[PDB]
Amino acid sequence: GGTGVTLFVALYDYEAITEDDLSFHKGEKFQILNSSEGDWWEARSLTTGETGYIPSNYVAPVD
Repeated sequence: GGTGVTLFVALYDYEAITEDDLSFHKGEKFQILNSSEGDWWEARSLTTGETGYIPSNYVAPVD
């Protein structure tokens, strides 16, 4: 299957409060690195290259 290769885009801005979490703008895209451990996914920003956690309800599949 093709589950892991789905890319996601932020629907909303988010401002992180800890160094391990990513800040992002609406419209920025992500590769998801780990999504098996709750509401927060580990992700790679396709805009900045930074990796960290993001609140998964802020993002949606790109298409």
